[PDB]
Amino acid sequence: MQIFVKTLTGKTITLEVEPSDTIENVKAKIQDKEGIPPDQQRLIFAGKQLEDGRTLSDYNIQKEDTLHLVLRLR
Ligand SMILES: [Mg+2]
Repeated sequence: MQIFVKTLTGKTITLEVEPSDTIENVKAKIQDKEGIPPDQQRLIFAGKQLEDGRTLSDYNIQKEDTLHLVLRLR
C-alpha cells in the first residue's frame, strides 16, 4: 500500500509499505529516497511519536495515511 510522509515544507514522500513493516524499515526507505540517515528522522502519526521497533499495523496506519517527518541535526 502507499503512505505519505510530509516534510516541513509540505513535500510528500510517497512510500510503498506493508502493515507488518516496522518504523525502522520506513526510516530505511526514507533514507533510500531522500538520503536522510535514519538516526536523524522522527516520525509522527495521529499525535504519536513512532518507535522504530513497532509496525505500521501497531499504529493502525492505513493506506494513504499521512505521516509527518521531523529532522534533527547530527
Ligand atoms: Mg517490503
